[PDB]
Amino acid sequence: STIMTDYNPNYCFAGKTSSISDLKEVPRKNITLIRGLGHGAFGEVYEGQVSSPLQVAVKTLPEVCSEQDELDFLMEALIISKFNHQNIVRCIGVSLQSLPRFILMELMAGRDLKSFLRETRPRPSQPSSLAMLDLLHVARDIACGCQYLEENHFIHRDIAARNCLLTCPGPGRVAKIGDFGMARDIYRAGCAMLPVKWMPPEAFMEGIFTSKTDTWSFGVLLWEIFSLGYMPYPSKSNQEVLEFVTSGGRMDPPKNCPGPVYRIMTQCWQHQPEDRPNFAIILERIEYCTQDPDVINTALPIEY
Ligand SMILES: CCn1nc(Cl)c2c1-c1cnc(N)c(c1)O[C@H](C)c1cc(F)ccc1-c1nn(C)cc1C2
Repeated sequence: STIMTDYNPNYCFAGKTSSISDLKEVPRKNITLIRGLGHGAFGEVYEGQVSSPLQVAVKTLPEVCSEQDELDFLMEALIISKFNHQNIVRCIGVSLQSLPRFILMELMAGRDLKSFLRETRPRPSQPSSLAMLDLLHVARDIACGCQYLEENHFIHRDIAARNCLLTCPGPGRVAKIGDFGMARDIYRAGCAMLPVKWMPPEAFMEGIFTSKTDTWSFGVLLWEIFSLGYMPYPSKSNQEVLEFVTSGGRMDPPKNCPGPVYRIMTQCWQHQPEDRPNFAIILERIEYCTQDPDVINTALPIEY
C-alpha cells in the first residue's frame, strides 16, 4: 500500500484524528463475493459475506488506478468508519492489504432510494404499495442523518436520492445516507459532474459550503421523494437550472404534494442561507406533517 503508506493522510471528524491504522482490517480469507450489483463511477460493487455470516456490500478499488484514486478510496474508508448514527450506513471494515482493495458496508436490502421510489410507485398491480406516511418516514430518516452531520460540523455536499439506501423494501424500512464521495473529493482538494440541480446559489457561484448547503440539497431530495423518483427540474439542463435558480426560479410541487410538505421545500430553497431552516427545524416540520390527517390521507398518484 505504498501510496496510502507514504502519504498516510490524517482524517479529522468531530475534532478526532484517525488514520489508515484505525480502520478494521478484515482478513481477506473471511470475505466471499456473492454477486455483482453493477458499478458506480469508479470500481465495482458486490453483495458479499464476512465470517450466520455478516451480509455486506463490497465496494472495490480497480487495480488499474491512479495515486489519487488510492487516496480517494482511503479517505472514503476513514469518513464512513468514523460516523456512528442509525441513519448513516455502517462500515463493517476494509480489506486494504489485498488486491483489489475492499470497503465493507452494511448490505441495504431495500437498495438505493431513487430505484426504490421508481419501482415501488403505486400502480394497478399494487394500489397501496406506498402512502404519504412512508414518504414522510424516509424524509425524517434522512433529515435525522443530516442533523447528526450538522451537529458534528460535517457538510455532505450531495444530499440526493441516488446517495440514500433503504434497509428493506417493505414496512419497517429505514432510510440512510449511503455515499460520501463528494465530501471525500473536497477533503482531498469539472462542472459537468457537479450535482448543480442539488446546489444552492452560493455553492455553484462562490464555492461556499456550510450546513445550509445541505438544507438546500435536502429540499431537492424532498422533491425527489414526493415526486416518487423524478429527476429534479424536469426538461432543464445544468446551465438552465443554474440560470433559473440564480434568478429566483423554484420547482413546482410534485403531483398531489400536500401544501405543508411543499412549504418545507420552499423554506429549504430560500436564496439567503440564513433564511433556510437548520435540520432541527426541518425535523420538527416533518414531524408536524406526519401528525396532520390532511397530509397523510392524501392519495399518491397511481402510475398507469
Ligand atoms: C441490495 C444490494 N444493492 N442493490 C442495489 Cl441496486 C444497491 C445495493 C446496495 C446495498 N447496500 C449498499 N451498502 C450498497 C448498495 O452500497 C453502494 C456503494 C451504494 C451506495 C449508495 F449510497 C447508493 C447506491 C449504491 C449502489 N451502487 N450500486 C452499483 C448499486 C447500489 C444500490
